[PDB]
Amino acid sequence: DNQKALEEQMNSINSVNDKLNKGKGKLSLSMNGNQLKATSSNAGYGISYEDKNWGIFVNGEKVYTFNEKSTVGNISNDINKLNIKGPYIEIKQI
Repeated sequence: DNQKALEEQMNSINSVNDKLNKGKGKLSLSMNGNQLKATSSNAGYGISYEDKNWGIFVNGEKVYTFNEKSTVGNISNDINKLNIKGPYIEIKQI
């Protein structure tokens, strides 16, 4: 697996946006030490009208499941509660 999560600090946490960032609505995530930062662009919209199952895996532990069915806006409202902190976070679709 990712021993040091070096690759995670390269593309990973940037590309995680690239799945979420599609059109109608999109999601963006960042960190600040032990801080979690999510943003939905277009403020409330979802992908379009499709279904997607997602997760966030701390060392291979899916701590949260969101669906692009849910507007990535309303989802980032959730990302504020869930407050996804380290370590090793794998945010991707499943």
